[PDB]
Amino acid sequence: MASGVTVNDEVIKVFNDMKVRKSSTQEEIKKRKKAVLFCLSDDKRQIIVEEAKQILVGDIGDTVEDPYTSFVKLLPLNDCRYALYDATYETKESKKEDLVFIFWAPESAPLKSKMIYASSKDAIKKKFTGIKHEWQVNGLDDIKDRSTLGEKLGGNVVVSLEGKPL
Amino acid sequence: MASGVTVNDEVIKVFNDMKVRKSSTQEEIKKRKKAVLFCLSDDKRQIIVEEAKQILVGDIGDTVEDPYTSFVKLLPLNDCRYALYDATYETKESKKEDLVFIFWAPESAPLKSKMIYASSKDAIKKKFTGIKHEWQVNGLDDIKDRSTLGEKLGGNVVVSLEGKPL
Amino acid sequence: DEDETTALVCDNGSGLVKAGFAGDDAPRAVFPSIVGRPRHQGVMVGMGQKDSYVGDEAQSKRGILTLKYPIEHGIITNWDDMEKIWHHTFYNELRVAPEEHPTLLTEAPLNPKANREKMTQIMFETFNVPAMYVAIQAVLSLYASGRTTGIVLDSGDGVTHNVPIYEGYALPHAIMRLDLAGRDLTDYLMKILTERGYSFVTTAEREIVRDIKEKLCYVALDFENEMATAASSSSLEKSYELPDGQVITIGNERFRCPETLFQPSFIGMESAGIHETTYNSIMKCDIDIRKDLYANNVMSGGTTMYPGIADRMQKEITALAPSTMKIKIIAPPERKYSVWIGGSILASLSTFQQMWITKQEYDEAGPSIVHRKCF
Repeated sequence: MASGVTVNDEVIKVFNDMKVRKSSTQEEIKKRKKAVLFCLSDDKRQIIVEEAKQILVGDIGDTVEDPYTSFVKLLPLNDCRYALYDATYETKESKKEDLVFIFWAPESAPLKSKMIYASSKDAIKKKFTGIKHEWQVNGLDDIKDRSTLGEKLGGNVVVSLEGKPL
Repeated sequence: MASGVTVNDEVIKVFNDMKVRKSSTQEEIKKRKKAVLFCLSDDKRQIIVEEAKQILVGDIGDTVEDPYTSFVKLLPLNDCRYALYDATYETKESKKEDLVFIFWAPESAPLKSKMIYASSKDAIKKKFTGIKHEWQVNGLDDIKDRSTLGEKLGGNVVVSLEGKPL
Repeated sequence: DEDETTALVCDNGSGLVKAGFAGDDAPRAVFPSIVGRPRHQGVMVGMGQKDSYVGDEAQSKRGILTLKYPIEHGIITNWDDMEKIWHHTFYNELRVAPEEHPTLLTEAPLNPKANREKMTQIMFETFNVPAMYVAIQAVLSLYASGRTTGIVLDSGDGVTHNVPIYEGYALPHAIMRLDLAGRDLTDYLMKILTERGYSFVTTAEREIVRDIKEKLCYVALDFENEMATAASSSSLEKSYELPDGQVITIGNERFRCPETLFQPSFIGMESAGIHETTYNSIMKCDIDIRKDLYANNVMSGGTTMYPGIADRMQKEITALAPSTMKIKIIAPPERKYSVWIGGSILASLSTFQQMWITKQEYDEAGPSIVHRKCF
């Protein structure tokens, strides 16, 4: 009957904690999510969050190059998802820390994941606020490094993205 | 708390030796202060005295060719300071022996030093009352020339200054 | 305990907002001071969690919004949408809670008495900010230049302001404004790119015309020389390129655009040039201080980024001023942000002991606190 799907505010509880800043000398470092994935249920009436890996700002010391270049090595090539990224780009003119919304829909991902995540895409885009940019991305090769992410934020202010000079 | 640095009465001890004279036969020759330096304390709260060559009226016999010329071989090339002077100058109709306030702020010096120091101008200028002239000093190469120690008083001296012809 | 105590900085002078944290020399956000809201339904069907779209969101959402700048010239002409600019600045651009974090704000030059008090009001009554200060914008760049006394020019976006200052006080008999700047120079730039047949109209092209204004436009030192030097070159016409791969050509427009700020007669006002307005402002200051204003002309603001503009200003003002006296102009590297940078440095100072503009004291002293928590 064309019911659609709905976002439960569990997706918004993690968005709020991710979005807003707190104490700089610890809680910006390890109480901010830098990446998260949001997923359709098996029921398919709702969008949820699951174990689909969240990583913080400090975890560059514990493990990775940066959190989002770890996240693109963990994206499902055969399913469509939403993601969220707090993208840090740096220059002398501005230190831009923008929150970005991501619709992930691989060429290899199935048509009846696609059409469901695509029709509910702009319900979640109205629930989030203090997002600056959005990506519609359709395979690993559209997301495979920071330099290909910086193009879709655009301007000329992205002289560096995620601590890596471009 | 969005609020400029506060000066307290430690600076009024060093300016006692300026604000009043004594008898010229001995006491002025050991107790008239001719040049002294002040700095921002790097706890970032007050302007203190910088105890690096407090110059008087004895020392002029031993080594100090001009009082300020010995002080211009301390003053930092690319950082801001405050100073005082007791200017000895002969005019057409009076010998003047008058107190001067110096803002030292080199043209190339950091904005983040300049702004804190420059906004303290009001605070120090209230406390050092009994000054009659103000030297804006924009670097070394705006005060290494002996004449502009008269021009920055209003120039109208036109006889002698510091024991040198003017 | 110890934490890098993130005191907040916001600045607006002529319709360009700058924001960041106390100690940043580079802004965290810069946006044009426009708010938009729906003409009927929202940007996507039904209501959102907001249906008010500020700056970048107003600029990128054509066909749907009615819009205002709360600062249509050099004065704030609305407060009830200026509230929503600050709200979006704190909670969406900077992404902080101002509830517990002190704020440095700037008063825009040549604004009525009550403008800093209505600013003080909204910060304590609506945002609940624990302690704050409203500085005059111009003095922060005067102090960053290395002056306590002198004359400051803004030429940010929607006005050029001319502000003589003596020992931190701006002279109320001699302050001046010229209501042409970097805003209307973008529109004059497309009014002359019309001569090449570029039918520009959209916000998506105003993006590209802004990018020509920043990356391609320069002031002439001698307008006849720069025309002759261009005509005697084998290149004067040059391509710029749009992000989608399409190409547009610009030539002498690069200096025909800036020049009408040195004579508003070319865009067709009666008004005198920025150098003339600077010396008219100096001439209306007191005779015992005019001498030092000659040497202390601080160029701040977004439109001071054109090459040749300070160099031209010194060459122009030496024809106006009696040539016994000597002229000196100063245009910083970060001249684009200089007033907010001096604000960020003021924001970081903790010595509140002779201020006391706080959410205790506000409730005794009222909106007018700002005039009884200063000397």
